[PDB]
Amino acid sequence: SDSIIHIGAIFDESAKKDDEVFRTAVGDLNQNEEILQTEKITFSVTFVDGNNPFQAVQEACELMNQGILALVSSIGCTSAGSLQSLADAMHIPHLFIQRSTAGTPRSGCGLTRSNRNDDYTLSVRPPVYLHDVILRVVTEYAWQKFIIFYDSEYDIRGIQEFLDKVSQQGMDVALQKVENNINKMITTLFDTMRIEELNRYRDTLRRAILVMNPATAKSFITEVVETNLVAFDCHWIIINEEINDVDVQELVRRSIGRLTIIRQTFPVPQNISQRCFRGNHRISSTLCDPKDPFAQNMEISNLYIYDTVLLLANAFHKKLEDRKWHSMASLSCIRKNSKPWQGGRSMLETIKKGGVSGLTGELEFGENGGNPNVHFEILGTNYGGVRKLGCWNPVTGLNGS
Amino acid sequence: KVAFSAIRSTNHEPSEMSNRTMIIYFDQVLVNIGNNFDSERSTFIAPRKGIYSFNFHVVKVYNRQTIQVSLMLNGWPVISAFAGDQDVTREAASNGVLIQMEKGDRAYLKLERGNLMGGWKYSTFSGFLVFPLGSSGSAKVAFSAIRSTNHEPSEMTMIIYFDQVLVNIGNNFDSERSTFIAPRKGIYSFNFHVVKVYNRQTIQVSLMLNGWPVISAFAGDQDVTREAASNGVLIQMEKGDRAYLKLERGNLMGGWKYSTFSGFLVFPLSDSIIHIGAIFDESAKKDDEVFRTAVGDLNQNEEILQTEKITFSVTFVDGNNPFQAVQEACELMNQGILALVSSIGCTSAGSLQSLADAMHIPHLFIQRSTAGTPRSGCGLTRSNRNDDYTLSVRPPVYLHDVILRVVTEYAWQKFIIFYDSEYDIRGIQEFLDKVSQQGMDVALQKVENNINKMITTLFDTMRIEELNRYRDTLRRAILVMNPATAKSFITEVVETNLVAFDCHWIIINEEINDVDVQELVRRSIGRLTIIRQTFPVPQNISQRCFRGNHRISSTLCDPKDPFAQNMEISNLYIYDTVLLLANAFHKKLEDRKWHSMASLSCIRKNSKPWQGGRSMLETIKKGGVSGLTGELEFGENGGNPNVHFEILGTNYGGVRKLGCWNPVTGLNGS
Ligand SMILES: [Ca+2]
Ligand SMILES: [Ca+2]
Repeated sequence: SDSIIHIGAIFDESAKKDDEVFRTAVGDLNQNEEILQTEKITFSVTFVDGNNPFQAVQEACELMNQGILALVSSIGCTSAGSLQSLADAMHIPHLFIQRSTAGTPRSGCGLTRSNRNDDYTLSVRPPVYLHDVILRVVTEYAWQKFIIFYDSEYDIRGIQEFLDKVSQQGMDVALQKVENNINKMITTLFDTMRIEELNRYRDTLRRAILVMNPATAKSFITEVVETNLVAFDCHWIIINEEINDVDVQELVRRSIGRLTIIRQTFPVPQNISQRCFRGNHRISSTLCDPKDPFAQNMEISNLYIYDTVLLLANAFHKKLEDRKWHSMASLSCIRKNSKPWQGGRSMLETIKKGGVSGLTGELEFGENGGNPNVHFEILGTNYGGVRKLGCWNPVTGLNGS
Repeated sequence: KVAFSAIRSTNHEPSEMSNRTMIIYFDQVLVNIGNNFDSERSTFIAPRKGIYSFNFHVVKVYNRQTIQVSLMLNGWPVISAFAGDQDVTREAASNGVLIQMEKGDRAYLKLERGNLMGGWKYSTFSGFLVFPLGSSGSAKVAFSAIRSTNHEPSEMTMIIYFDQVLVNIGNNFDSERSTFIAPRKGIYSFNFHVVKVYNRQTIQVSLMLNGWPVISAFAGDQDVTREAASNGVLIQMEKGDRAYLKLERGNLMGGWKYSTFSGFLVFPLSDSIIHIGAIFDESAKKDDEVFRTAVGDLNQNEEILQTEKITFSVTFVDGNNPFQAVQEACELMNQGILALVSSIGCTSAGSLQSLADAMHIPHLFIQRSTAGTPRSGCGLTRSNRNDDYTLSVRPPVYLHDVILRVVTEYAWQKFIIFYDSEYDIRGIQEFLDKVSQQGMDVALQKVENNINKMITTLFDTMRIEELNRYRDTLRRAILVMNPATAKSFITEVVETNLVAFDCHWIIINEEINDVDVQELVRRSIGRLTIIRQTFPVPQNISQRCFRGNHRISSTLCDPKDPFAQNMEISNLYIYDTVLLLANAFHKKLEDRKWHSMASLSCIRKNSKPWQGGRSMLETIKKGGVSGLTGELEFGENGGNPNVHFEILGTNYGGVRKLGCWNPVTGLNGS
């Protein structure tokens, strides 16, 4: 058929959970009699190879031909720019949820905003503040010498500013990529390196920062511990937006010195019953029950996807309620003659000025089209068990020790 | 009044359907009186009983395979024609005949043998009603005879015999004597096609009018399997005048099967074969100039593409806009191209690479860096299960290997790396790993594009003890930046006494021209080492502007020329890329294995790839040319392996060559 409210979605082939949660969000909203009271949300989803930006563009174009009010994407940077540039050309509001590769910490995409042109892409996840946070924490601990370990997917441009600053303060900072198989890495090491090197190496590991996905960190921590490359006096920091409660418990278990864990956190209500509601809106218990295996295994992008669907629904609702609806249009991509959606500008403005309370806390956009809200918690344990040391956000800064 | 005329107006390859049905298609219809010709099916449906005339000319472009074209009447072949020469530019399968047709009878051309890879531009198919039957007029005279057998001649120097008579309205053609006797005064038309199977002898066939030759035709030259002596004419004949074919020269050993002889009473009394597309960043004006110069140079070269001119289409795009790149690339593919050349940054490379792979268009990618910043790898994901149509024309980025090797030679243990604001530090991630592994003390700093406020800020901001630490650190530095920023940066630090005579700085960038090098040395006051890419170019300044018989515009090869001295590296690669393609097309054409370009459609999940793409890609990929960069060629992984770096130095108190580096032999010299 053909509904009044139609949205498109492009997901990486790895984003099965994004798709499930996207559909759950639509489902939840359709049960909500207070939002879109006489209109059901319909959607079209396409999975693409996120390393294939033409396929992303191709499939996105097909959705626009069907006719959509907005495009939700959950993809890496490789295809983001193609989609962003398409969205701008077609005036289709584009809600972009950045996914990182293999749980590696995020680094900025560097999506070139449109100066003379209007930018139709909204960045749903907050800016990457990893470099700011890690610097602040390192400064608090008065470190002067330490090693930064990063996994094989991480984009070190994410810490270029960090490296500049530590150098400027005269610190001694080593860099090493950690191969995805730790066992052969460390075995190789002992064979390859001689004694005096390993002694130098051991000393260097007394203070380290891990910029990697928790799975690789787990294996890495264990292997160094078991091989006596660290000792009780060591202090390691792990930083990643995405480290779930199960990962945190396991990291602590595996470590034998002091460990500091820095991860993103989401303001979620007290009284476990009200966790699954936002006002009159009921959220599927599978997403909000933190005893649920799904909930404990959700990727961060999954939470943002829920709030994105939530945000759009409220945007459409307000537009409908105000009796200022502009219909979707069937667009054509590869036609240098083809025109943009005449409804796009007003829809974009409405979505852009929208705000909802969801699983991530507050989702909204600033004047620059990006979500400003983000919070980091800082966990610790000296061994001999984990507790909250402090919190960080980009406006108030560090709180606690 | 019934007549039709159709031509092939494009060089484009046959459709999937044409390959399956084998029916030769003609896209442009000049005449269609009565609309009895179905342009979609390329078939003529006879509207009434009568004698009809058909003529066809099927052109075989740079094809090695022999072809057989037959005129079909309701699924049965009437006349056939061959164009199986094995080393010829363009050859035609031509023949004609007069046949009787009933209402609803279907006439069309079928490709009984071979294929039309190279396309069949200029091929023609026309026909008309000579006169109807049943509807009466002594002005109805026509005959048509063919040789249906391979049998040797009957003790033939003599008259060419035709055993099978298809048409004989008026019974004026004596089949036994193969002679036409004009029944009345009028203008008569004659056409003949005599097929002479290579009997190691040339033949001359003449149309005779009362023992006198009117028109003549020749065959039997070359080693072509089946060749025809064809010609036609309109002549006035009187009653009892005799027209026939005589074999004036040679013999017909091997038979003359498929030979035709017909005649009747008239009344009684653009788009080129070689097209490439190009996508350039808006900043790439010099790439465009040099691209066009290369095409120009090749078109003057009589030894390459000797009978074919290269044409092209160029589009400029915002290289930070990958959709526009894809959009404009798609438009080029719709026009129809054999290859896509790009000169663009990494931002749009992946979109173009992925498009190329989808459409099977060979894609020759020339990486451009931003603002002369040193290159870092794009990280273009090669296709594993899929075939990768993108060829990387510039060599791999070896900056990290080279800088490490040089640093190792100087026994540095402590130094600072300076990089400009466009540089992608992933380029040195491996370098940083290794120096850390060897226990070195390495600082990193980005250099803002305005040095003056950077250093001024510094002195204000930093206190004494920091600046002393900072001064010490600058005694050994590496600059990973464009030369313009480096120039300004070197001067400002020198003038502000942040370095001294004992310092040693290294500058590394593929792209640093001779003017830049001289200026850097001038500005520096300690030891300076400059590492840049170099291109093996001949001695004797005269031979610099030639590669064999190929002449290069002096503006590119004269190193006193301002252009030459100002060329970006990408400019050189663009020249060699055009050069390489031309040789690839040449070899493919010469070998008579051409496959035509196709008009493709992008955003159509149904749309198919170019069927010619695989063979073209393989040919280009295995190509190699000598050009401005030295040798351009591709390895098994689809990338250019050739690269050379020179290492220049001066201790102050003037620059000289310290050594050379390449990735196979390694470092040479000190
Ligand atoms: Ca423990
Ligand atoms: Ca000097």
